[PDB]
Amino acid sequence: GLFGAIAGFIEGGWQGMVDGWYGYHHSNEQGSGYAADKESTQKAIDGVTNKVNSIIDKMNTQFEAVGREFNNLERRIENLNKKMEDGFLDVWTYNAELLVLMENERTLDFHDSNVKNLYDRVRLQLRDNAKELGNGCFEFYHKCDNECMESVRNGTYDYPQYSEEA
Amino acid sequence: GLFGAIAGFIEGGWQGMVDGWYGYHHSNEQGSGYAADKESTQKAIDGVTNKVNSIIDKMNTQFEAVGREFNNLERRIENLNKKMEDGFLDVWTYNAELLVLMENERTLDFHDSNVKNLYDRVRLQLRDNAKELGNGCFEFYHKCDNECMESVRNGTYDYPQYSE
Amino acid sequence: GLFGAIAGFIEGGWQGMVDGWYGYHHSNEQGSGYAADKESTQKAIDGVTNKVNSIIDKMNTQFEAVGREFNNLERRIENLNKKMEDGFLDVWTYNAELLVLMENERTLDFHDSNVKNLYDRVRLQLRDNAKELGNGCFEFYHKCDNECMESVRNGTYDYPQYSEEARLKR
Amino acid sequence: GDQICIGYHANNSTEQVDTIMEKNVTVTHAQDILEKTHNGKLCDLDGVKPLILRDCSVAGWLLGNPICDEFINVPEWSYIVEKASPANDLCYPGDFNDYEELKHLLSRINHFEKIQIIPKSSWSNHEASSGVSSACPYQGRPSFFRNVVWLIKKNSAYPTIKRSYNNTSQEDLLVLWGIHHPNDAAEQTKLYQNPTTYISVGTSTLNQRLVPRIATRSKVNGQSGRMEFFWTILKPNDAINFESNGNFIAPEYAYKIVKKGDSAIMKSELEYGNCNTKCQTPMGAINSSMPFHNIHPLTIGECPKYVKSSRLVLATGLRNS
Amino acid sequence: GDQICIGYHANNSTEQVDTIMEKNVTVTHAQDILEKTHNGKLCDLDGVKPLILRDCSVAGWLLGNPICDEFINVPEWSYIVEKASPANDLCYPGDFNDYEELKHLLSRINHFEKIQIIPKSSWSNHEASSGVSSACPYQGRPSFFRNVVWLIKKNSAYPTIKRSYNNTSQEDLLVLWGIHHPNDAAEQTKLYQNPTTYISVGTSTLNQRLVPRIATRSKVNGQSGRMEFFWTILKPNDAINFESNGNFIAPEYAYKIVKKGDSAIMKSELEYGNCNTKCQTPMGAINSSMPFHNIHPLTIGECPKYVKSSRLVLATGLRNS
Amino acid sequence: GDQICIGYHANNSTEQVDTIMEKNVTVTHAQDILEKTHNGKLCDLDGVKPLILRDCSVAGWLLGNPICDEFINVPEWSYIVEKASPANDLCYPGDFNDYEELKHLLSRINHFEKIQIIPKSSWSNHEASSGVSSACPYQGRPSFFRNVVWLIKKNSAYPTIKRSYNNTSQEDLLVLWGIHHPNDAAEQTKLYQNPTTYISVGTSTLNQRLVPRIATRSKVNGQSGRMEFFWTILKPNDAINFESNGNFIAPEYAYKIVKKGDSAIMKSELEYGNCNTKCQTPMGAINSSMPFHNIHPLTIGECPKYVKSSRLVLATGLRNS
Ligand SMILES: *[C@@H]1O[C@H](CO)[C@@H](O[C@@H]2O[C@H](CO)[C@@H](O)[C@H](O)[C@H]2NC(C)=O)[C@H](O)[C@H]1NC(C)=O
Ligand SMILES: *[C@@H]1O[C@H](CO)[C@@H](O[C@@H]2O[C@H](CO)[C@@H](O)[C@H](O)[C@H]2NC(C)=O)[C@H](O)[C@H]1NC(C)=O
Ligand SMILES: *[C@@H]1O[C@H](CO)[C@@H](O[C@@H]2O[C@H](CO)[C@@H](O)[C@H](O)[C@H]2NC(C)=O)[C@H](O)[C@H]1NC(C)=O
Ligand SMILES: *[C@@H]1O[C@H](CO)[C@@H](O)[C@H](O)[C@H]1NC(C)=O
Ligand SMILES: *[C@@H]1O[C@H](CO)[C@@H](O)[C@H](O)[C@H]1NC(C)=O
Ligand SMILES: *[C@@H]1O[C@H](CO)[C@@H](O)[C@H](O)[C@H]1NC(C)=O
Repeated sequence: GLFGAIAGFIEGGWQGMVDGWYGYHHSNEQGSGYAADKESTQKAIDGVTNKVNSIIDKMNTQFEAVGREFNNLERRIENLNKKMEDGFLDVWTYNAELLVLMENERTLDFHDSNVKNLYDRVRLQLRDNAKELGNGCFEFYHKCDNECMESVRNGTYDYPQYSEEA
Repeated sequence: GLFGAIAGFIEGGWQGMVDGWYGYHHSNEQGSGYAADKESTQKAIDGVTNKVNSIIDKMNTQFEAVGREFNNLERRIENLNKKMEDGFLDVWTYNAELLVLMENERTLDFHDSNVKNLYDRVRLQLRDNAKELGNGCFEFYHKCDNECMESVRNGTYDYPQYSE
Repeated sequence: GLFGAIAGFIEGGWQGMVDGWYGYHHSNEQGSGYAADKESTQKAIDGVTNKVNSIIDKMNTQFEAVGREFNNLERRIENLNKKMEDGFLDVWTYNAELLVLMENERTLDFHDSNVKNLYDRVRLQLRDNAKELGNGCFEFYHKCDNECMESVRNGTYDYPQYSEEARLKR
Repeated sequence: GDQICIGYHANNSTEQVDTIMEKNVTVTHAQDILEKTHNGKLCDLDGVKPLILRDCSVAGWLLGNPICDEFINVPEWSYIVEKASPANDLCYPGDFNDYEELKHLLSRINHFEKIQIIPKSSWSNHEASSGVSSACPYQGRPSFFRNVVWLIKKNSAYPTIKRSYNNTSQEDLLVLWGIHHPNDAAEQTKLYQNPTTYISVGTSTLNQRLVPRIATRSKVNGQSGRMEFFWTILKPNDAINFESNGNFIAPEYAYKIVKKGDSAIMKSELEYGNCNTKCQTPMGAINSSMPFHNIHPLTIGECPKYVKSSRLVLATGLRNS
Repeated sequence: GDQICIGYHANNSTEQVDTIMEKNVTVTHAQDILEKTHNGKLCDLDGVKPLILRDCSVAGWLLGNPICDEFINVPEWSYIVEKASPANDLCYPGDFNDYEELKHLLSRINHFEKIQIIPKSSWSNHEASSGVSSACPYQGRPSFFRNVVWLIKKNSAYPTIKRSYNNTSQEDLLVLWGIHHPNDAAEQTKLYQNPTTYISVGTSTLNQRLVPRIATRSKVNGQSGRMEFFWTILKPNDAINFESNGNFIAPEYAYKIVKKGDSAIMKSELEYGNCNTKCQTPMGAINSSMPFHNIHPLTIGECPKYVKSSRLVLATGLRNS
Repeated sequence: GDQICIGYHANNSTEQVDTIMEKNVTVTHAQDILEKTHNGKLCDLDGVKPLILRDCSVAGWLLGNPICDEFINVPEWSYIVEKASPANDLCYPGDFNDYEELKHLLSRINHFEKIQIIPKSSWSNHEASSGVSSACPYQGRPSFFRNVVWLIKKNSAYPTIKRSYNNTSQEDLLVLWGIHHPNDAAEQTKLYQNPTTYISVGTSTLNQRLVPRIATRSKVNGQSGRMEFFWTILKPNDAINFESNGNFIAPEYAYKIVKKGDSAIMKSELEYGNCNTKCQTPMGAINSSMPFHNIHPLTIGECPKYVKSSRLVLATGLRNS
């Protein structure tokens, strides 16, 4: 997209993660499955929610048309009233549509960025103790089981705990 | 630059490349030359063309001024009328100018981005099979030919066949 | 952050760097200290300054209310006048508020990008003469005295001077 | 043997959104923000029913056009509904002075109480029940606007009229009266006796003197004469004084302004739908959670904000593979 | 060792754009979207010639100011052009009632067919050919507006006029007439005989009685008197009725509105340029594929959107080195 | 091992800004751009003092209501301050024709010079010193508007008046006059003798004939009579001609327009505060370099731009810790 992560180096989405928005798939000794990161999926829900609520609140003061009537010798003023009400309606319609166009693009590039930073926060939480497959995947130069996963999926994974495996 | 690619770690643009906006330069056994990434030099023109068309289309609903006449005992409304028109012209003059200013920024940051991601879709492939020279180039831990290139350009470069 | 650097892989900021927006904390044989990055801080100060002036210049063409008066037989146009002035006022208040909202977000991401870019210019200069700790720090393989440190800050770190020495620590 | 992946949600979603650079982008989650439907009927607005004028115009209602009687007694309303071109306006042709200012006033009024400021039975020296016309039938019989009275001479005399009414109430009073412009000087003599007539009307602010214009005009509803109507707001403790020697269409009923507030005069063809709503448009009522709608700009109530779009969809989720 | 690099395009381009943070950013490719030029002439619009009034005003054309004879009969037009301050307005000074509203109607009219509703030859008991003035010269001799007739007493008698015209056609008919306000009572009797006079005009909707105002005023084009002109739109199947015993400036010609449509009254000093265009401004026509322009905000035709900018450039390519 | 770290600034700042996705982001450096304070006074504008009307209206001032003689002689001003509801308007009740149009003209006027065009002394065949009323007290005694003259019959006669005044100056002249509408035919005779009266006023462009209307009205300031005032701009070298045979309120003084420029009629309840400013609002003056303010929308001078916001803060620094 803009951050190279969604539909980029990571080629596709996991039709099998009902868990959440961004996640992990682990394939190891004691079984293989999916797990969504609850940390940065919630953080992304808060951001999208406020963005929705702030867009609505911004259109709170938008123009409200009011009916006015004129006789047939007040044609100039009848015409001025019409052009100006339609004027404000076009202005606020442009504002709603454009703001939606712009924030949609940003909302996408946002998700794109969240996936990327998650990859990057794990990638340097591994250094050389693992190998970058390049398609969004890491292979371990060592042994790793479930209790080894809660460790990476939470933020702290010991670097000199497997540094010697080579 | 926002993504640090153009005017960044790649210090400048090649006058030499004319196939497209982004691309490659290789110096293998057989001479050297410039190659343009067609598949994403196109997605660029698709994006920019869409943006140019979307800007114009958002504008087609603009206010149109219409002349009105008033006599000299209708000064208040003549004035109201003039202010109303000037008023909408300034609102739309603003909208047009600011949209151009914001999108120009985004457009620049979009190229910047496509260049970084091309350097990444590449580096994600080769890895240890090449060296990160630094200036935006790659020194090979092996040798390449004019048919190894189509595979790095293609994005179907077989990594394990070249470990040695 | 949008670029992962501020509040991200660089966990927090430094209260010790009074010198600028972005910079360096070195540590070596002579000892340790802070120092700003004069060029990135400058480039950014200018972009922020310009943004502020552009936003303001963009508003000087905005709507100015004028007082108008109507008698009791002119309620309809008295009401049209009021709704028209309120309407322009709301349109420009919306513009000012939204433009500031949108640009505050960009400015914040602008700093984020600047920090990431700073870190990466260093990363690319050092290459493998140094270890990437993961928190915005590099552990050198060679010896880096105060002269060698001003060099990576000035963006003139000479890799070939330390190639040989660094190769051996590996 | 041991590996872990980082990836993103994907699913079976059809919902598309647009951006500046790409239209029709499939996304995993979206949020429609545009209400595009209504219930096609005219409704109570929060419990209070609209005054639906049907085929009467506002003037037909206020003056009492004898086809418009259905509105002799009206309860407090939430908005007024008038057709774009009502068939019953002025049975007897003429004009209504400053009509559109009056309509504008009405838009901020929710209730009137009729007061009988000058009873028809009160006219000793003028004929008060012979001013009727086939232009204004009531139940097969020639009749006239019911809230005002078309005085005619009595025993070949039309003595000068002097009448006052003081608004001793604490509310404003809407007062209507009229002048008749005859077709020729014979009809003038026939009706009012006096050849040269006037109507004067005074309030603390009003200073009016009207003179009939006698001319030959096109027949409208069979009539070559014209009736011209005037009005004023009579403030608390002010009085209104009429004086005339002919051509006077006198008030019988005035309207006390008993309740003001948010209201409207809605232009709509629709009829009463027997339902409730918190938001009404001339094309039907709206019931939605949505922040925007594209039904009609001219609404009343707590409504979503009107926009001219046909589609408004916000991206919430991410790009769907 | 071997090598592959990734870089970006560069060129000799000078083209500059702006962003919020940076002005004058040289890019490789850029799309200018603002039309800044015109042709400086007044052209046809889609092959239809505009009515160009030259030095006449709309009133001088419609009333038939004798100096304005170029416009006695006029072909279908696409727009009307009038100077900021036309030399020929009313030769005989006075006023034109509801002029600006009439000009407003014109903005939606593309053609008139003139029709002779009361031929000058049919006034048998009034002088119809002696109402002329030095204020309105034709070929250096006293003359008058051509579409309208200044009637005068005949044998020291001005019998009461009664005329009516019925618009039998299926189009609206614009009718014009006037009243003469003399400068003193002597002039009043010299021209009309009767000291106290009026003009009554009725249409199904018009109910008018005008009285002359005899007063002393500054000379304008030599005259202390004044003419005041009036108009109405006579709908299909309505009649108009005139009655008067003096001061009547009668219609002879009226205008049937035979072609409605989009039109405009442009104020411009320019003359016909013998060319064609899709887009006309008061400063000159525009040939352009650009979406914006900054020539003038009052255009007519298929035009780009007006914007006040002096420069509007879109970035397409990338930042140049 | 030798280390170098990349990082960013942090500090003690508590300043917050908003974004679309997040509110109250604590920021390293912000910039308020919204002025929210004023000095609560009315000041000189660029050194020039305002004309402060105090308890008088513009009408009370130009006509010369005896309770407002403070403004008999006024110097050049920068703007005019009027109260929303001046206690002193028209001492003798009635109306001021096209009053708002005149007020509009004043906002482009900085100085008048009052000049005497028809001396009160020069009325030899009419009583010029008896048109007084207890509605217009001066020093507790019956008086009248100072700038016009209520002429009355003399020796049981009101000869027809014919005065004329020619503007020989280089400046436009504002001329004012009025008519008296009495409350019955008896008063008409006591005051003016002639039962049927008029006032004709002519300028090269004005063609006016006023007739007094008799009606029964409520007492305002103890008066059932009403005065109605009229005005016009007399061009250089044009003449105004008056003719009347009763009910005429003649000009005595008129106002020469000596300085045109930017000006305004500002509605404020404040009084003068002996200070200077380059930006004045109805609620107080502003001294600010801010690009925006939210004090009031109706300002005069060189002001920040008005917005409705309570808070406007631009982020300059970065997210704090
Ligand atoms: C309307 O009728 C009322 C009731 O008599 C009049 O009100 C009195 O007016 C006198 C002075 O005119 C005041 O001092 C009293 O206080 C009023 N009485 C009340 C109860 O308010 C009023 O004047 C009449 N209106 C007219 C125009 O004659
Ligand atoms: C103008 O003349 C037309 C045509 O004679 C009149 O319309 C006829 O009017 C009668 C009733 O008055 C209708 O029943 C006919 O159908 C009409 N004929 C046509 C052909 O439409 C019209 O009324 C006249 N207008 C005036 C003011 O007298
Ligand atoms: C008002 O007075 C001026 C000045 O006396 C009159 O103008 C002179 O007018 C005559 C023509 O009538 C010329 O010969 C002079 O050159 C004029 N001089 C100026 C100063 O313009 C003017 O005519 C008078 N206005 C009226 C309506 O009588
Ligand atoms: C967008 O999709 C809609 C229907 O889903 C269609 O009307 C339109 O043609 C599409 N636009 C493009 C760019 O294909
Ligand atoms: C931008 O360049 C133009 C001329 O190419 C010049 O008018 C203007 O001063 C420049 N802007 C700045 C910021 O120097
Ligand atoms: C922003 O801070 C203000 C001041 O304390 C507080 O009242 C408001 O609720 C805050 N907004 C949010 C979303 O926390």
